[PDB]
Amino acid sequence: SGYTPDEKLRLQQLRELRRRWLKDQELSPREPVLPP
Amino acid sequence: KRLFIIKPSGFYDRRFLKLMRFYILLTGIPVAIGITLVNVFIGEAELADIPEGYVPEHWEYFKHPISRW
Ligand SMILES: CCCCCCCCCCCCCCCCCC(=O)OC[C@H](COP(=O)([O-])OCC(O)COP(=O)([O-])OC[C@@H](COC(=O)CCCCCCCCCCCCCCCCC)OC(=O)CCCCCCCCCCCCCCCCC)OC(=O)CCCCCCCCCCCCCCCCC
Repeated sequence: SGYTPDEKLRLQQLRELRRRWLKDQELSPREPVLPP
Repeated sequence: KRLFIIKPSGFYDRRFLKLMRFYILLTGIPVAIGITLVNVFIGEAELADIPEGYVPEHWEYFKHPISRW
């Protein structure tokens, strides 16, 4: 029952990568640089 | 927090719409102004009887100035 160690490890690695990707989607305070 | 929203490129559709509007208006605003000026200052002809012995020109059988022209 439950995850095998391989499945668990792959889930942790994918989770770390996905959380990094979601963090990178955040906008810095100047991102909408509107031209004049 | 404010997040980036992934969308397709909206630049090209907007550019096309602006170009089409520009050209249509560029030729159609003078046409509308000319139509209004003609209507205001050169009205429509008034129907009248043919005077005796007179042979009207063919364009004289219509009433709107643009149609007559
Ligand atoms: C945006 C682009 C994006 C892409 C989109 C795609 C675009 C594709 C376009 C393709 C090309 C198309 C070209 C087609 C050519 C057709 C032209 C044509 O035949 O014109 C016909 C027609 C003109 O007919 P006509 O044969 O020349 O006139 C015969 C008479 O001799 C005339 O009678 P008159 O002696 O009384 O003179 C009237 C005169 C003067 O009349 C007046 O001044 C009186 C008006 C009332 C004022 C009274 C009070 C206001 C003043 C009072 C205050 C000041 C006075 C006191 C001062 C102190 C103030 C207190 O005004 C006019 O001459 C008429 C206006 C001229 C319009 C011509 C249209 C040309 C368009 C071509 C360009 C196409 C592209 C569009 C771009 C155009 C620019 C935006 O033009 C009209 O459209 C008239 C329509 C308005 C009538 C009222 C509407 C009635 C509504 C009933 C339906 C209700 C249901 C709800 C729906 C309502 C929605 C509308």
